[PDB]
Amino acid sequence: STGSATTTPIDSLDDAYITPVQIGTPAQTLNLDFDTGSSDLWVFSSETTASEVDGQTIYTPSKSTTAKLLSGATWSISYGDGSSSSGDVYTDTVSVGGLTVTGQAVESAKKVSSSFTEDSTIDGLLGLAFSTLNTVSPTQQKTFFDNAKASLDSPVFTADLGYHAPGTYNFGFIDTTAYTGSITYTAVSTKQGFWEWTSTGYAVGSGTFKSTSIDGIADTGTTLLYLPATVVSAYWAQVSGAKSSSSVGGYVFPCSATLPSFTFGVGSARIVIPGDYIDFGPISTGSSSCFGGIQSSAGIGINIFGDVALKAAFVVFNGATTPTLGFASK
Repeated sequence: STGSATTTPIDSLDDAYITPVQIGTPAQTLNLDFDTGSSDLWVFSSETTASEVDGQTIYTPSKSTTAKLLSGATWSISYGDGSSSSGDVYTDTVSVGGLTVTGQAVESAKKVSSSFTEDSTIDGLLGLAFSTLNTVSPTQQKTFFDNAKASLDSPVFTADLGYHAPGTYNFGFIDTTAYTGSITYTAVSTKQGFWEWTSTGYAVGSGTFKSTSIDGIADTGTTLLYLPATVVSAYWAQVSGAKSSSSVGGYVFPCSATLPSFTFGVGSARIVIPGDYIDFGPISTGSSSCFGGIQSSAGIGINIFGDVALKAAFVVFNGATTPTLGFASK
């Protein structure tokens, strides 16, 4: 089997991407944030505290003939941005882009934090990291990918995120029309439950490439590119008037600037992030200070190749017995 679904930016900045997902029988279509940095499929639901729902589409298990309570199971998750959610668990039929999994754990939110409530466009998350990170207790549950894997034509999914445009998540096949050149594969460590890999270095603009190992994660659920402070300082030093602002919470730059590209290494290959991808616009409406898309990881504990980086590539998440990541230009 295969599946193919379009993923759409939630706003003009590409702050996140939503992908329609069919849950239950008859189908209830929710727009979920596919997150390669977490491992829970959770949704706004008929159980979510009413004051914490503001425009989201909800899953109502009582209207699904295939929903079953997963008796005794709870979940609770906290993300890198300080957001959180928790609740109970149903199993149900879940389809993505024509690929169906029966018996998928659908984590129904009873509570969500303010950032989820305030984002009316995101009806929940679909985690695509390793199932060792799934938070369901007392019986950990599998991701949609892990449940689909044995049925897929190839044990892979691909992320093809757009810049200010829709893109695609594919499951079970590699669309050889979706990228240019060849795919460079690189080793993955699953030790922390992430798609964790080591970039071979970077360049700023037209500058020379610096060969240096940067361990980090491929995380579709993170907007920006978070890298070591040395790398980030080297980038922003090439933008007149850029500075790190403790009041704003990262590097800002004059909105009048033209940003340089940023290159990262994948083995001997190179992915170029155009400068425009690194512009996240005014810090507040009408400001002439703009927020940067490359930020320091120093206060995180891990480097994150978030959407800023991933949207410059066609990315293969290879879930074979020995997992690997692949990157191609496009």
